[PDB]
Amino acid sequence: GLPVLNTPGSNQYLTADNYQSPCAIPEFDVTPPIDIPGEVRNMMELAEIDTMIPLNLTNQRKNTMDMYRVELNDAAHSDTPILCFSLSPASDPRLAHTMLGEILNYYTHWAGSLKFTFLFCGSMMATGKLLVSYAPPGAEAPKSRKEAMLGTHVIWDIGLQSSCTMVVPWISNTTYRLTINDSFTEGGYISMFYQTRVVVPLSTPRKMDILGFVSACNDFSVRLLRDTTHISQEA
Amino acid sequence: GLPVLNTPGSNQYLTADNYQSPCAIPEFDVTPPIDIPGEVRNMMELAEIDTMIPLNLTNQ
Amino acid sequence: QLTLGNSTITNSVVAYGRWPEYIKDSEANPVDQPTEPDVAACRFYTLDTVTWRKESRGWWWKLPDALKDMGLFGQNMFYHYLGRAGYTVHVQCNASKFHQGALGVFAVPEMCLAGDSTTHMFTKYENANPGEKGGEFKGSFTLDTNATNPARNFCPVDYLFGSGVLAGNAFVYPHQIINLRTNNCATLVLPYVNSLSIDSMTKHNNWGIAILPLAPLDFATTEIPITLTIAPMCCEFNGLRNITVPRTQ
Amino acid sequence: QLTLGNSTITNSVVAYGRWPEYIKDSEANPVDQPTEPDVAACRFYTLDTVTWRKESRGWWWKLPDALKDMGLFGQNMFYHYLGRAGYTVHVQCNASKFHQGALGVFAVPEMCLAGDSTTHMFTKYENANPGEKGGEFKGSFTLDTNATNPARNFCPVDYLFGSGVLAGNAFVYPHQIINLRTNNCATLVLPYVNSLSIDSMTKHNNWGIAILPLAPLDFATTEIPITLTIAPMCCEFNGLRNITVPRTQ
Amino acid sequence: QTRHVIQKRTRSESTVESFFARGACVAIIEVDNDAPTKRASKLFSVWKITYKDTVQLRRKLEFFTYSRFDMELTFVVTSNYTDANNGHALNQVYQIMFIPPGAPIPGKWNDYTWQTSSNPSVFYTYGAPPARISVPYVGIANAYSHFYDGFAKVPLAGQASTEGDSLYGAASLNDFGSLAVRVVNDHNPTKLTSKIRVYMKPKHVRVWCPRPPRAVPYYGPGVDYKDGLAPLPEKGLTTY
Amino acid sequence: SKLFSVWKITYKDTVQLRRKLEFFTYSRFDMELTFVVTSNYTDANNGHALNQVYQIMFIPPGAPIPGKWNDYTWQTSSNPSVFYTYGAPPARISVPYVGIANAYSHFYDGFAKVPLAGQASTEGDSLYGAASLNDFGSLAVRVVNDHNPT
Ligand SMILES: CCCCCCCCCCCCC/C=C/[C@H](O)[C@H](N)CO
Ligand SMILES: CCCCCCCCCCCCC/C=C/[C@H](O)[C@H](N)CO
Repeated sequence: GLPVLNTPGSNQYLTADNYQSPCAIPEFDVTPPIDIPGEVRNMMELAEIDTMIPLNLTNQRKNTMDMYRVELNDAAHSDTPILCFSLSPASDPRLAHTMLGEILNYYTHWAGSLKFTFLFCGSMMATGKLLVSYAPPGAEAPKSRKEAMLGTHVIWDIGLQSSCTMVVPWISNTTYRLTINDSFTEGGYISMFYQTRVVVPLSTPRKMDILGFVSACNDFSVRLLRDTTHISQEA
Repeated sequence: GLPVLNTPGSNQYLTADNYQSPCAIPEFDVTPPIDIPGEVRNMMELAEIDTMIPLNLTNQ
Repeated sequence: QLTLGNSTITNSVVAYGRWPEYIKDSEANPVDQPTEPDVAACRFYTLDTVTWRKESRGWWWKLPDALKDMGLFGQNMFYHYLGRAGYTVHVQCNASKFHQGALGVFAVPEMCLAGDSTTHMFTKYENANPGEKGGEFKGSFTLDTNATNPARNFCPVDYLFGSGVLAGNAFVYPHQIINLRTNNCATLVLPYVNSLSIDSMTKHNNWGIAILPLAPLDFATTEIPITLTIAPMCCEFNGLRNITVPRTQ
Repeated sequence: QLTLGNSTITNSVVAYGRWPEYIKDSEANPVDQPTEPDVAACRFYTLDTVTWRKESRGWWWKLPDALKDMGLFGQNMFYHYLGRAGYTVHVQCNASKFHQGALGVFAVPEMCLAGDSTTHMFTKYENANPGEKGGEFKGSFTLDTNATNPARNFCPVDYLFGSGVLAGNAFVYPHQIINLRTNNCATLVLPYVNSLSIDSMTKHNNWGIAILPLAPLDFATTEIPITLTIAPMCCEFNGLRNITVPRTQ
Repeated sequence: QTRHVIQKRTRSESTVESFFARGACVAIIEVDNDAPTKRASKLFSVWKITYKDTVQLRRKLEFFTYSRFDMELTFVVTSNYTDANNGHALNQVYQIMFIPPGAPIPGKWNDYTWQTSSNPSVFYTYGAPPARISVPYVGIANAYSHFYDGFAKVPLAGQASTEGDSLYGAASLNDFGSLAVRVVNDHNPTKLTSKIRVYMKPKHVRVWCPRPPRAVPYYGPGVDYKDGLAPLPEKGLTTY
Repeated sequence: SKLFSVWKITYKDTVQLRRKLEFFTYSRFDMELTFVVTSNYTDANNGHALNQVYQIMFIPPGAPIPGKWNDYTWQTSSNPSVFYTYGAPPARISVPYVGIANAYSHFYDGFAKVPLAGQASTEGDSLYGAASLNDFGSLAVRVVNDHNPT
C-alpha cells in the first residue's frame, strides 16, 4: 500500500471537527426546500432585534411582568437616578436574559455598539424631559445627574417622542469584552435621571411606566462559541 | 479504501514534529495585529545587543 | 384604508417582510385543483370584543382556529382536507388622551402553549382550539390536581409567554405595540408560515396571536374594549369531501 | 534644543526606532471622537528631584503614573476611561570633571516589579502607583513578615532589576548611559508600547523608568541631584465621564 | 461625536452553521453483554431518535421554529467489567442498527431482525475511534418542525372520549425511527456493561422564524413547565 | 478518587516554556495542544479494566464548570471536546490566536481594578499584574467509562 504515517490526533473524536463520513442512507431523494418566511443566516440577526429589559428586578417584581416596567411619577425634580445598570450585556442580570444576553451567553467574546431604546407609556397629556447617560468605566458610577451628564448622554422629551434611542458606542481598551462579569473588560454604566420632571394636568394618572429595550448594532460581533449557564439538566 | 501501509514512526508523538491538526475553534474571527514597536524575528537579534558582563565574581 | 372583499378598515407590520402569496407551481404538493374562494372568504371578520382592565394579564387566539366559524371561510376550512391562508390582523383599542397603557401584539408561528398538568402534552383538542373567544394568560402557574376529571387545558403564564420563555423576548416575533398615548390600532400582515406548502387547518394552527399588557391600563378615576378584526388572505383549499365536524366541549 | 508646547530643553535614544505616533484609523478600537489636548498636555513636566549618593541603589518611576498629577495631562488622564501617550524622558545629572560615576537609564515596557511578601502579586494599588516620587531599588530582598498589617509594597532588588532578572541584561531594554566624565543628560523617546491601541491609564502603566548606578558616585572629598523631565507625546484620550478619584495611601 | 474606524471584525463564528457546528450528546444508550438468563442485563437497547432527551442542543435548536440540515452521528462506546471474580472478556463488537419507522423492532438480542438486510447497521469494534455516519435531510416536510401547534388527529362529533384523542404538539413530522444497539459477541463468564453515547451535529443548517430561548427548565417533549419558574434574580432598580 | 479534574489553561505551571516565552513582553501565535495520556492500575486484587475513553472538554470563560463527573455539562453541545481512546496516539488540536487584545501580554504592569476614594479596603483590591488578558478558560478531564471493580 501507499506508505503512510499516522500523526498525533489520529483516532480522536473532536466534537468541533469537520470531516467527511459515510452516508447511512445513500441515494435518498431529499424533500426540496420551500421559501419559508423569516429565514435566519446569523445569530447576530437575533441579537439586533430589540427585546424588553427586565429593568425592575425587585423582590416583589422579579419573575413577573412588573419587572419590565419602571415607574415614573410627577413629583418635584431631583437629581437621583430613575434606574441604573452596568454595561455587561451577558452577565448583568437585567441584560443577561434579554435576547441579546441569551445569544451572548453562548459566546465568550463580544464587541460592538448597543442600542438602548426607552418607551414612555404614560398618558398623552404627560410631559417631561429625561436624561439617559452612558458613563465609560474607571470612575465612580454616576450617583446623580451632575456626574451622569459628564458622560455620553441624550435628552429625551417624552412629550415630543414616546420613544428615545441611545446608542452606547463601542469604547473598550480590549478589542473584545468577556461575556462574564470582569473588571478588566467592564463596560461602564447606564443611568436615567429626570431632566426637568414629569408634568401632568389634572384628571391624569400621576404615575406611569417606561419600558426598556436593548439590541445590538450592525457593528456587533461575538466569538468563541461556548455552552451557556442558562440551561441545565438534573439527573 | 485506498491501499495504505503504515510505516515505522506511525502513532508516535515527536515534540519537534510539524503536522496539521484539527482546529478546536473553527471560524474564529482572530483579532488582527497592530504595529507594536520592537518586534523580534530572530533570537540572534537579542544576542547582538550589548549586555553588561559580571566580570568580578568574587565572594564579596 | 385597507379593503378586502366587501370589508373595509380605516403602525403596520409585514411579518418577516413577506406578503402573503399563493402556492407557486414549483412548491405545490397536492395535485388536485385548489379552491380559491377569494373575496367570499378573504375578508375581514370581527371577533368578539374582549375587555382590557387594570388586572388583565393578556389574551391569545389561534389562527385559523379563531376564524373556524366565520362564514364561508369556516365552511371552506371544514369542507377541505387541506387549507392555506395568510392573515391581516387588526387590533383596535382606543382610549382618551387621559388614559395610559400599552399592549404588545405578537404574531407567533407555531404558538405552542404549556399545559396545566404533570402529564406532558395533555391539553385536549377542545381546549387547544377555543375558537373566536380565544384564551387568556395567567399571572402564575396553577397545576391541575384533579385526577378524576382533569381540566386538560393550557396554563399560559404571561411573563413566560405561555411557553416557558421570557415575555420580554417575545419581540423577536413579528409584533406591534399599541401605546395608548400614540396609537389606537395595530396591523400585522402574516404570510402563511409552515414547514409545508399547505396543511390541515383543523389539525394545525399556523399562527398564534398574543396580546399582553406591557404597561397596565390606568385612568385618573376603568376598562376599555379590544377588538380583533382578521382577514384571511391568499386562501387556498384542497381535498374536498364531506364536512368535518370537530368534537366540541 | 527640544521644544514641546510651551516647554523647551537645551545621547538621544528612540526606543525600538519608533517615534511616538497617533492611532491610525486602521488600528482604532474605540469609536468615540478622541480628545487630543496637544500642547496643553503634551509638554515637559519636571518631577521632584532625587539625590544620588554613594549609597544610592537606584530609582524607579511608572508612566503614566508619574505624571498623574501634572496639570492638564493629569486632568485628561483622570477624566477619560482610555488614554494613550508616548513620552520624552530627559534625565538631568551634572557634576564636575572631578566627579565620577555612571547611571543606566532604562525604559522598560510593562515594568512589573517583585513584591515583598510570600503572597503572590500582593502589592496594592497605592504602592504600585507612587506618582512622581517614584520608588527606589534595594540592595537585598527583605521579606515582609508583618501578618496583621502587611506593607504590600514592592521589594525591587537592584541586581535582579527588581523583577528577578540580572541587571546586566537590562540593556536589552531601550536605555542610555549617563557617564559623568562624558555626558550630563539622557534623552529617551518612548513610543506607546502595549498589546492594545489604547488602554486605561489609571489601571495600566505602559512604561517603567529605572535608573541604576552602574558605577557608584565618587568625589575626591558627596551627593548630586538627578532631575527627570518627562513630556507626554501624541496624547489621545477616549471615554469622557466624571473624574476618576483613585484611593490613596 | 465618533471617529473613523476601519472595522475588521466579522460574524463568521455566529453564522447558523457555526452556531450548530458541534457534536452534542443526545443520548446515552446502556447495553449489557451477559448470559441471557440473568434477567437483569439488557442484552439490547432501543432508543427512539430525538434531540429532546438532553437540553443543550434542544435549547439551541429551539432558538428557531423550523430547521433543515443534514445530520452527523458520532457514537462513543465505553465499557467496563461489573465484577472481578468471573474471568475476563475478549474485545466486544457492537451492532447499532437504524430501524426506520415501520421496520420490525428487535424483540431479542439475537432475533432475525439483526440480519439488517435493509436497515443500515454500523458494526463498531471496541477501542476503535468512535463510529460515525451521516444522514441527509430526511424530513417528510420541507423542514423539520421544532414546534407543532396542532394535533395528529381531529376528534369528530359522535366519537367517544377515547377516540380522536392525540397528544398536543405531537406529529409524525419528527418520527425518525430508532436505534437498536446490541453486543454481537456471545457472553463471557463475567458480565460487561457498555454505554453508547450518541452525539449529533447538524450540518448545512438553515433555520426559520427565530423564537425566544427556553428560560425555565424543560419538562417533557413539549413546551410544558412545572418547576424553576423564577429564573430572574433579585437586583435593585438603581443598583449598578 | 477525583473522577474529573479542571485545569485552568496557562503556561505558568511549568518553567521551561514560561522562561522562553518571557524572553519577550508581547507574543502572538496559534497554539497546538498535544495530550499524552497514561494510565495504571492502583491495586492487583480487584480484577481488570476495559480500555478507557477520556473526555477533554474546553470550557471557555463563562461556560458552566462541571460539578460532577457525569453532570449535564459534559454534553458539550457548544464546548469543544476531544474524546481520546487509550492506546491511541496522543490527541492533538490547534487553536488560532484567541487573545482579546492584539497580542498576548506576558507582563501586565497594572491592575484589573482601580480602587476609588471612599471605597472600603476590601473593595477595589485586585492582584498586581492580573488581567483578563490571559483568561483562556479551562480544560475539564474525565474518564467516560463507568468504573471497573478496580
Ligand atoms: C447504521 C445505522 C445508524 C445510523 C443511521 C441513523 C439514522 C438517523 C436517521 C434519522 C434522522 C434524524 C435527524 C434529526 C432529528 C431531529 O429531531 C430533527 N432534525 C429536529 O430538527
Ligand atoms: C477539544 C477541547 C480542548 C482543545 C481546546 C483547547 C482550548 C485552548 C484555548 C485557549 C488558548 C490558550 C493559548 C495560550 C495561552 C497562553 O497563556 C498565551 N498564549 C501566553 O502568551
